[PDB]
Amino acid sequence: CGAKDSGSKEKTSALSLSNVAGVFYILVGGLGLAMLVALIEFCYKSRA
Amino acid sequence: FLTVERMVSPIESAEDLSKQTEIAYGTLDSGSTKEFFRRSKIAVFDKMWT
Ligand SMILES: N[C@@H](CCC(=O)O)C(=O)O
Repeated sequence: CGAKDSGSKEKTSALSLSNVAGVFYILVGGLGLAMLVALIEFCYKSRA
Repeated sequence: FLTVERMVSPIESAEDLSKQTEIAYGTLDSGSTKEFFRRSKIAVFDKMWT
């Protein structure tokens, strides 16, 4: 068996990344969506 | 954090002494505890005696 939680304890400590990891996913999704919107707008406005 | 102030000891499990080296530990000389560590074959206790 290998659960074996020991050593430094986050419970006595900060928020881990796993507690706010959703915000980073939303942020990178928004960045990708913004680049995609800019690319489709440029594709529309170009070739003429 | 500035409301609740839990302490937590660094050697809670009583086995961490066998892995850590920053905390020294010993027993009374010429006593039952020293002989217990000297003779016990339990792996963790063997580590402590070593
Ligand atoms: N002093 C006794 C018992 C250990 C103790 O002090 O608790 C002995 O030498 O074995």
